[PDB]
Amino acid sequence: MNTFIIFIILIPIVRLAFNAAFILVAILFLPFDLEISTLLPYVMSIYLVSNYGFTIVLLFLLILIIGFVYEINTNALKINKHNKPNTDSLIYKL
Amino acid sequence: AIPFEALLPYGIIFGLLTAGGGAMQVLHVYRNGGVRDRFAIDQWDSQMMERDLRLNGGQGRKQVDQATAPEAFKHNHVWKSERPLI
Amino acid sequence: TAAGISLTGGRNRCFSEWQSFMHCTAKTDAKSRAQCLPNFEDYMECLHHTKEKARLREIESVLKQKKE
Amino acid sequence: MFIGTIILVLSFLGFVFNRRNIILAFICLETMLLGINLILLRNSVLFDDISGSLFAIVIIILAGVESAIGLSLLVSYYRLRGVINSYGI
Amino acid sequence: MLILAIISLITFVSMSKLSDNRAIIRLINIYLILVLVLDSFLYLLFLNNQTYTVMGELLIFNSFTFYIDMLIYFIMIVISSLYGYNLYNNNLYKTLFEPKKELIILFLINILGALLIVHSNDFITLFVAIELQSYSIYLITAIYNSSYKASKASMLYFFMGGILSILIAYSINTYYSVLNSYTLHSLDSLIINTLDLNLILIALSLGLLFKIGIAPLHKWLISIYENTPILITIYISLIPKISILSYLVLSNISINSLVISILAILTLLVGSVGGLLQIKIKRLLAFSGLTNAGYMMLLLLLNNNEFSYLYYITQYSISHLAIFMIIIFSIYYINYINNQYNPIIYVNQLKGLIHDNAYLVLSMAIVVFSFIGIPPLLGFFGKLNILMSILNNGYYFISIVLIVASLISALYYLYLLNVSIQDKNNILINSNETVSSVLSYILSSLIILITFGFIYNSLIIDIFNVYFN
Amino acid sequence: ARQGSFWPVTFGLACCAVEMMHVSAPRYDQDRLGIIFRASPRQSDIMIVAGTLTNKMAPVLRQVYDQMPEPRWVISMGSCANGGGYYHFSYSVVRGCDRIVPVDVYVPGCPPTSEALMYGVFQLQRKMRNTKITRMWYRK
Amino acid sequence: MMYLTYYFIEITIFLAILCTIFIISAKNPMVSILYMIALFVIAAMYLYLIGLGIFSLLYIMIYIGAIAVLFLFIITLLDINSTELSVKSNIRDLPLVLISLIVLTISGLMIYSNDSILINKLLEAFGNDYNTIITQDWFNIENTTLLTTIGNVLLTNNAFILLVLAIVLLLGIIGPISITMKHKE
Amino acid sequence: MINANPGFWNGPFRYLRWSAHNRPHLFFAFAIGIAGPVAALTLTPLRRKYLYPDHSPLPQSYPLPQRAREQLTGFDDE
Amino acid sequence: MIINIVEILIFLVCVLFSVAYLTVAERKTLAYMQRRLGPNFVGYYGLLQAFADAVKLLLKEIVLPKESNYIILVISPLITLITALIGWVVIPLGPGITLGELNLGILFSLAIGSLGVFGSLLSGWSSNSKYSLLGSIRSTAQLISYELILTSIFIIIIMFVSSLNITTIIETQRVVWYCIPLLPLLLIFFIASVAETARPPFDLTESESELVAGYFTEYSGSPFVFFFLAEYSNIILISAFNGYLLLGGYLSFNYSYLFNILFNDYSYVSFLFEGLINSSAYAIKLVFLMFSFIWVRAAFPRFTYDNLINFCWIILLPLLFGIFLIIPSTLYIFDSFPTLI
Amino acid sequence: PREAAAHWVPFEDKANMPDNVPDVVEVGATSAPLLSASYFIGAKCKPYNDDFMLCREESQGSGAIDCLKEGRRVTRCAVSVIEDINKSCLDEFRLHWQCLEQNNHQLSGCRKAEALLNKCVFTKLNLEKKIPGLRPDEEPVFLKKDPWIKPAVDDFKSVRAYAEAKKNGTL
Amino acid sequence: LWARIYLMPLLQAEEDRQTVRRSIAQLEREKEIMKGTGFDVDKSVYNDGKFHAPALMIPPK
Ligand SMILES: CCCCCCCCCCCCCCCCCC(=O)OC[C@H](COP(=O)(O)OCCN)OC(=O)CCCCCCCCCCCCCCCCC
Ligand SMILES: CCCCCCCCCCCC(=O)OC[C@H](COP(=O)(O)OCC[N+](C)(C)C)OC(=O)CCCCCCCCCCC
Repeated sequence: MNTFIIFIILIPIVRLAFNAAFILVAILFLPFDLEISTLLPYVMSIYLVSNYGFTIVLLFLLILIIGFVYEINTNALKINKHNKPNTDSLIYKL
Repeated sequence: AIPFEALLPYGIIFGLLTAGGGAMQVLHVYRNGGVRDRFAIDQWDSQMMERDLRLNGGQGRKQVDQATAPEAFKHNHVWKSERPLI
Repeated sequence: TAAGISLTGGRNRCFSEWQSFMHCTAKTDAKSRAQCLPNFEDYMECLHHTKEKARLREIESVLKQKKE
Repeated sequence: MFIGTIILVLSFLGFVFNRRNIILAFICLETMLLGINLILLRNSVLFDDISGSLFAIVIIILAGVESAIGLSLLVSYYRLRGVINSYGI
Repeated sequence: MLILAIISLITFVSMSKLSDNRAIIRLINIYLILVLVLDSFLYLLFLNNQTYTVMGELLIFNSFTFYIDMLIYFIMIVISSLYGYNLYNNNLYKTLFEPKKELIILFLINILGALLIVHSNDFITLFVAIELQSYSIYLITAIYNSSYKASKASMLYFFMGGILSILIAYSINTYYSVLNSYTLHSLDSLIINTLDLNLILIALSLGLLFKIGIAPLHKWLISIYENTPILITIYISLIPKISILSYLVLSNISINSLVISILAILTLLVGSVGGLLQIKIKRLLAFSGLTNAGYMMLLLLLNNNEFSYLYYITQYSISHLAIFMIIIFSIYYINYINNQYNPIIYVNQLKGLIHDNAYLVLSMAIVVFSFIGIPPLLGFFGKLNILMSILNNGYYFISIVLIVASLISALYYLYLLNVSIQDKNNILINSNETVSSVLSYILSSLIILITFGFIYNSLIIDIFNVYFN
Repeated sequence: ARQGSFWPVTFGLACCAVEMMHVSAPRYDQDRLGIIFRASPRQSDIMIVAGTLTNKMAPVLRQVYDQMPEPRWVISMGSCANGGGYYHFSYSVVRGCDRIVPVDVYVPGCPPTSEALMYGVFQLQRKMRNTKITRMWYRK
Repeated sequence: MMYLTYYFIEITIFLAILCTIFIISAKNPMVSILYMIALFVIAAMYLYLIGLGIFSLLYIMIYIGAIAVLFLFIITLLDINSTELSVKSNIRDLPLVLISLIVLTISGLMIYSNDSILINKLLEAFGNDYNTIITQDWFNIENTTLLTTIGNVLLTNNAFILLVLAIVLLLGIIGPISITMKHKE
Repeated sequence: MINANPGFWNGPFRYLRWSAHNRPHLFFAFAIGIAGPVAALTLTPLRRKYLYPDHSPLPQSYPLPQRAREQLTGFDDE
Repeated sequence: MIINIVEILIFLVCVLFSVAYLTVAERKTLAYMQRRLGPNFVGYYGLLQAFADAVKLLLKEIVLPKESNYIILVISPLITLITALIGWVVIPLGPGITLGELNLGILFSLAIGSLGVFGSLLSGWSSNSKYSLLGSIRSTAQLISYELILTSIFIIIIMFVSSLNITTIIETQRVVWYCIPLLPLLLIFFIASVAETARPPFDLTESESELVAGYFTEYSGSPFVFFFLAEYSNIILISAFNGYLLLGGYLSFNYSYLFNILFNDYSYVSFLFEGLINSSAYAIKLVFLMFSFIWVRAAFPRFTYDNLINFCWIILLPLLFGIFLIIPSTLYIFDSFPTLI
Repeated sequence: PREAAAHWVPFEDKANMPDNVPDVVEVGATSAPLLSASYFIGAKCKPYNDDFMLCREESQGSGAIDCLKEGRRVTRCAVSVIEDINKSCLDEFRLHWQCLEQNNHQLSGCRKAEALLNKCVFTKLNLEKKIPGLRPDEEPVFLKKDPWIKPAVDDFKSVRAYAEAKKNGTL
Repeated sequence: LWARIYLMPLLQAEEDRQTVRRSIAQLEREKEIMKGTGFDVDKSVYNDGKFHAPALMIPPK
C-alpha cells in the first residue's frame, strides 16, 4: 500500500447534416498525435543518438510538414458557404 | 494592492497550499527518518537501498560507515521468485 | 538490425548462446552444420526452459507421491 | 499469452458472426491488434528483448492510421447513401 | 526517385488546380522513364548473384528484386499514360476517364509499398510495407466516391484485408515467440528440421496469399475487381499480386507443403471452372488472374524457381495490360454505355468488333492465345518453364491438373474472340475522330513483344546464367 | 443555503428588463447577495415574471415553471405582471400572472425601482428563512 | 497479505472475457465502445503487472485518447442502425461458434511450442507451474529505460522504418482528405 | 482582389514582401524552420574551431581493457 | 500506512478547499475589475458563498428528462471529476514532496488530460435530441485540436531535459526557468490551456447552447456540483503544468545564505520552513495564473468555431513544427544535448 | 536483467559456502560512504578490478565460478581503503556522506566536504580524485570555481568547517 | 558514472559468491531429495560445460 495506490482507488469509490471539416479535424488529429507521440523516444534518447538520430528526426519532421502543407493549401478545414453574395455585373440588353 | 476583499480568497488558497506543502515535507521526512526524500531513482539506486536494508537491520535509509560487515550479511541475501506470466 | 538488445539497451538474457551458435555456423558449411545442434539446443533451452522444467517436474513428483 | 489469444479469438468470432452492424467490426479489429500487442510484449519481457516492443509501437501507429482511413471510407459510404443499414457494408 | 517524386508531387499538386492533373501525370510518366533509362546500369552490381543487405539488415537487393523494380516501373509508366493521355478529345471520353487529384500520389505510394515488400529482409519491414500497400489501395478503390459500387468495394476490402494483416502479424509474433528473431536468414537446414515451424510459416503464406485472391476466398476480390472502375481494376489486380508473390518466391518458405499443394490445385480448378458462365468481362479476367495465381503458386514449392517466375510474371503483366487496353479502345465502337465508370461490362457488347476495327481483334487474338499457351507466343515459353520445374522436382498430379486447367480456361478466354469475330449489322464506315497516338503505340509495342519476344529467349537465358548464377 | 444562493432563470424578463439589469449593475450588485441569473430552469430555483405576460407566451411560461426542480418560488416584478397594469383591458394580455403560475411575492411598480426589487428579494429571503423543512416533518 | 496480489492476472483475464462478451451483446453500439475502453484499460493494467507501465500510458493516450474519441465522434454523427442480439438470427452459429472456439484456442496455444507430438504441444502450454528467479547484477550503469532504448534503436538501427512510418502518416493525412473533400475548385 | 498573390516565379523578393505583410503566420514559420538546419550546417564548424570543440564521449559501460591478463599479488589469502 | 492517510487527506482538503475559494476568487476578482463588489454578504466578506451554492445544489431535486439517459448523465460528471483529480497526484510541492513520485509523471498527466475529453463526448449522448450531438462535436474538436499544441510544448521542453520526472524537470530550472528562453511558448501554453478548459474567450459551446433549447450541460443537483469542482480543478491543474514546465515550479530565491545564517543544523524546523518557502512560490505562481484566467475572461470577447479551428491548425501548429526544428538545431550547434539524468 | 513483475516473494538460503572456497570479509558499507569512497577505491584497486573483469570475460559463461580469487582480492583492496579512511579521515568522510544523504546523492551538493576529504586523503594516503577520458582543455566539474548548479541548501557543518579551514590555511 | 564504475567489480564479486553458494546448495538439496533414485541432478540441461544458475525453482508454497 503506497499513497499513489491508496489515492488512485479512493477517488473513484468515494435527419441531420454536417460539414466535412467537422469530421476532418478529428480524422487528422490521429496522425499528428502519433507524430508527436513518436517524438517522445527521440527526446528521451537524444544524447545517445547524437547527431545521427538528430538528422533522422529532422527528415521525419520535414516529411510530415509536407503533408501539413498539402492540408493547408487544399484548405480542408475551411467551412464553405453556399448562399454567395452576387458579384456578377448588372447588364441590360438594349 | 487596494482591493483586499478580492485578495483574501487568494490568501486562503496561498496559505492552504503553503501549509500543505510544508506539512507533507515534514511527513515525508518523518517517514524517512530525518532525511530528505529521494527522487528519480533507477535500478541501481534501488538495489543499493535494498543492500542497505540488508546491512542495517531493515532500518530504511540508515547508513553505516563500517569497513567490515556483520556476519548476517552473507546469509541475508535475497533472490526474488516471480510468478509465471500468462 | 536490433537483435541482441535488451530493454535497458544491452545484451539480452540468451545472447551468449546465440553468439556461440552463430560462431559455429560461421565455422561450418551446410554439410558440416550438424555440429551446431547442441549449441542450438542450448539456445532453445535458455529461451523456453523445457528440459529444466521437466527436471523440476520429476523432482516435484518425488516430493509428491514418494512422501505421501 | 493467454489473455491476448482470448481477446483475439473472441474478437475474430464476433467479427465473423456479427449480423447486426459494422462498428462491432471496427472494434473487433482494434481488439485483435490489442491482443497481438499483449502477446508480443509478454514474450519481449520474458526474453528481455526490444524488437517486440518496437513492433508493438509500430502496430499502435499503424492501427491508428488504419482506423483513420477506415472512418474516412465509412464517411464516403454515408455521403452517398445517408444511412448505414445493419446488413450493408 | 520514387520518394522525391512523391514528395515533389504533394507540393506541386496542392499548388495546382483540377485542370493540371493530366499534365502532372504526364510529367511523372516521363520522369519514371528517365529513371528507368539512366539508373538501369546498376544491374552490374548483381554480377554472379552478389547480394547486398542495406539499412542494417532490413532490405535485400539482388537481381530478382531489381528486375521486379524495373517491371513495376514499366507497369507504372503504362498505367499513367492511360490517365494522362486522353484517347479521344470528345466530351464523352472526358467524362469517362478523368483523373482525380490525389490518385497519382496514391499510385506512387503503392509502388513504394510494393517495392519495400520485395526488398524486405525482416518481417518488420514487411509488416510496415504491406500496410502501406494495403492502405493505399483501400483509398484507390474509394477515391471515386461518386459511385456506389466502389464505396461498397473499398469497405469490404478494408475489412477483409485487415483480417489478413491480423493473421500475418499473429504469425510473425509466433515466430518471434519461438525463436527470438524477426529475420528469415536466421533459418537453415538445421533449424527447419529441428523445429516445428510448418504451421507458423504456412500461416504467413496464407495470410499473404488470401490478399491476392487464392481460393476459396476468391469471391471478395472478384466482386471488387468487377465493381471498381476499369482503369483502377487494371492496377489493383496486378501490382499487389506481383509484390506478395515475389516476396514468397524469394524467401524459400514453403518447400514441399501439402496445404499449398491442395489450395493451388483448388485455385486452378475454381479459376478455370467458375469463369465459364460469366457474362461480364472483368469477372472473366479476374478468374483468369486467379488461375494464373494458381500456376505461380505452384513454384513456391521448388527452391529453384526464379527463371520460371520471372518469365511468367512478365508475360502475365504484359498480356494483362494489353487485354484491358483492348477493352478500353473498343468502347468507341459499341452501342450502349452502361456507366460513367464501367462503360463496357458484358462480353456480348464486343460483338462485331472485327467489322469496326479488325487489327484490334488481331491484337486480342494474339493476347488470348498467349494466355492459353499457344506458341510461338510468349505464354507458351512461360508455361513450359513451369512444367519443367515441377516435373524436375516431383509434382505429377499437379502437372495434369495444370494441363487440364489450361484447357478449361481456353473456353472463357475464347469467348471474347468468338463474339468478336462474329458478324454485326450497322457497321462502322468512317469516323473523323481518331484515337491517341501514344496509347496506340503502347498497345502495339506490347503486342509485338507478346508475338516476337520468343526470338530473344536464348539471349535472356545467357544473361540469366550470369547474373542469377 | 437557500438564501445565500438565489439563482433566477433568464426567462420571464421580456419587458422592463432594464430595471432588472440595473440590479445586476455596479451600484446595486445582486451578485453580492449570491444572485446569479441562469440560462436554464433545471439549475434554477426562482422565476421572475417581469413585463407583460401575453396569451401567446403563457404556455411557454408554464413549461419553464414545471421544468424547474422543487423547491421553487415565483416573484412578480411590475404591474403588467401582477394585474396586467396598463394593458389590463387588452385582447392580448393575461390579466395577472396568478392565472398561470403561483406567486409568492408581488413587487409593485412600473418599472419597479432596483431598490424595490432588492427589497422584494429581502422579503422572499425572509419567507424562506421562516420556513419549516424538518420541523414540519417532526409535526407530521 | 502476500498472496492478496497473486491472481491479479487471472482477474484481468476473466474481466477481458467479460468485456468481449459485452461488446458483442450490447444493444446500442456506443455502449460497445465504452466496453472497448474498459478492455484497453484492462490491457493497460496487465501491462503494468508485467512491468511495462510506459506502454500502459501510451495506450491510454493513443487508443483511448484518440481512436475511441474518434469512434464516438463517428457514431455521434452517423445513422448506424442495428439489430439487437436475438435468438432467431444468431443461434444458428452456435455449433460453428463452438467448433471454431475450441479449435482456434487449442491451435493458438499449441502453435507456440516446438515439440513433435501434438498433445504434448498443448500440455506444454498448460505447464505454467514454476517460478522465475530474478537475480541482481551491477553492469547497468545508466538510467536507460524502455522508451530510451526504443528511441535509440528506432532512430539509429531501424531508421528506415521510421522514415516509412512518416509516409504511412502522410497517407493518413492525404487519403481522408481526398475521400472527404471534394476539390470541385 | 486587393492583395492577391503575385507568384513566386514573378519576383521572389516581391513575393517575400507580400507574404511578410499578408501571411506572417506562414512566413515566420518557414523562417524559423529553415534557420535550424541551415545554421547547423554552416555555423557548427566555426563553433568547433573558434569557440570550443566537441566534448569527449561518456563511458556508457565498463571500459574493458584491450589487453591480456597480468599476474599480480598482494591481498591474497592468509 | 497511517501517515499515508494523513498525507492524502491533507492534500485532498487543500486542493478541494482551494477549488471552492477559487470560485469566490473568480467572482470577486471579476467584480472589482467591473467596478462592483461581492459576494460579500453570505459570510465575513463572502468566504462562505461557495459552500452555500453547494448545499443548495445538494438539497435540490435530481430530475431526469423523459427521453434522456440516467446512468450517462450521472457517471460522466463523476468520471470527469475523478480523472481531473488524479492528475493532482503527480504534482510536486517540494523536492520529492509528492504523493506519486513516479518516474513517468509527465506522461501520466498527458494521458489523463487525454481521458478528460469524455465528459463532453458523453454529454451530447445524454440528449437523444439531434442538435446537442453536433454541439458536443464542436466542443470536442476544440479540445482534441488544442491538446496537440499543449503536448508539443511538453516535448519541446523535454528536449532540454531528457526525463519524464517532474521533480527533475523542476530541478533543472534552478539555473534558469524555461520561460526565459521560450517566452513565446508561455503565451501559447496559456492560450491553449484556456482553450482546453473551454473557458472564455474560448467558450463557444456553452454560449451557443445557452441560446438554444439544448446542446449544453443541462444537469441538476449533485452532477452540477461535480462538474463545477472539475472545471475549477482542471484550471489549477493546467496552471500547474505551466508552473512546473516554465515558471520554475516551487523554485525561488536561493535560500542557502539565509538558512545558513539562521539555523546551524538540519532540524524538523528547517525542513518545515523550507517546505513552506517552496510551496509558497508554487502557490503564488498558481495564484497569478488563476488571476490571469480571470483577467482574460474580463477582457476579451468570444471566438467562433471557424476562427478557432483556423487559429489552431494554420497559425499555431506551423510555428511549433518550426520550433521542433530550431531547438534541436540550437542544441546541435553548441554541443549541448542533455543527458538522461 | 529485469525487475520482478506481478508477484515476487523474497527467499533466502541458509546454507554455507563450500569448504574449497575460502572466506572473505564483506565491505559492509552502505550507498553513501561507498559512493564517496568510489574514487579513492578506483585509484587504488584499478589493476585488481581490471583483472577481475578480464577473467570474467575470458571464462565465457563460468565467470561466477572461475573469478572468485579475483573478486576476493578486489574486496580486500576495498576494505583496506575504507579502513584507512575510518582510522584517519573519519569526520570528514561523515561530513561528506551525510551531506550526500540530505540530497539525492548528487555530488554537486557536497563540494566543500569533498574538498576537505580530497585534501586529507591526498596528504595522508596519497590518493587523489581523477575523472579520466578528459582532455587537458576540459575543466573537471568538481574544481569549477563558480558552477551553474548549486544546492538548495549548503550544509551547515560543512560550511562552518570550510570557513574555519580557509582561516587555518588547511585548504 | 565513473564512480559507479569503480564500484561495480566489488559488488558483482559479492553477487557471484552468493550465486555460487546458492546454486551449489540447491544441488546438494536435490541430491538429498533424490537419494534412492538413479536420477542425476548434476546432469546439466545445457550441453556446454559452463556454469548456469537455475533461472527456475519450485514455488516456496
Ligand atoms: C487472423 C484472424 C485472427 C484469429 C486467429 C485465430 C488463431 C489462428 C490459428 C493458427 C493460424 C491459422 C492457420 C491457418 C490454417 C493453415 C495451417 C497450416 O497449413 O499448417 C500446416 C502445417 C503442415 O503442413 P505442411 O508444412 O504444408 O506439410 C508438411 C506436413 N508434415 O503444420 C501442421 O502440421 C499443423 C499442425 C497439426 C495440428 C493442428 C492443430 C489442430 C488441433 C485442433 C484439435 C481440435 C480438437 C478436436 C475437434 C474439436 C471439436 C469438438
Ligand atoms: C527489365 C525490364 C522488364 C520490363 C518489361 C520488358 C521486357 C524486357 C526483358 C529484358 C530482360 C533482360 O534483359 O534481362 C534478362 C533477365 C536478367 O537480366 P538482368 O539482371 O535483369 O539485366 C538486364 C539489364 N537491363 C535492364 C539493362 C537490360 O533475365 C530474365 O529472367 C528476364 C525474363 C524476361 C522474359 C521477357 C522477355 C520479353 C521480350 C523482351 C524483348 C526486348
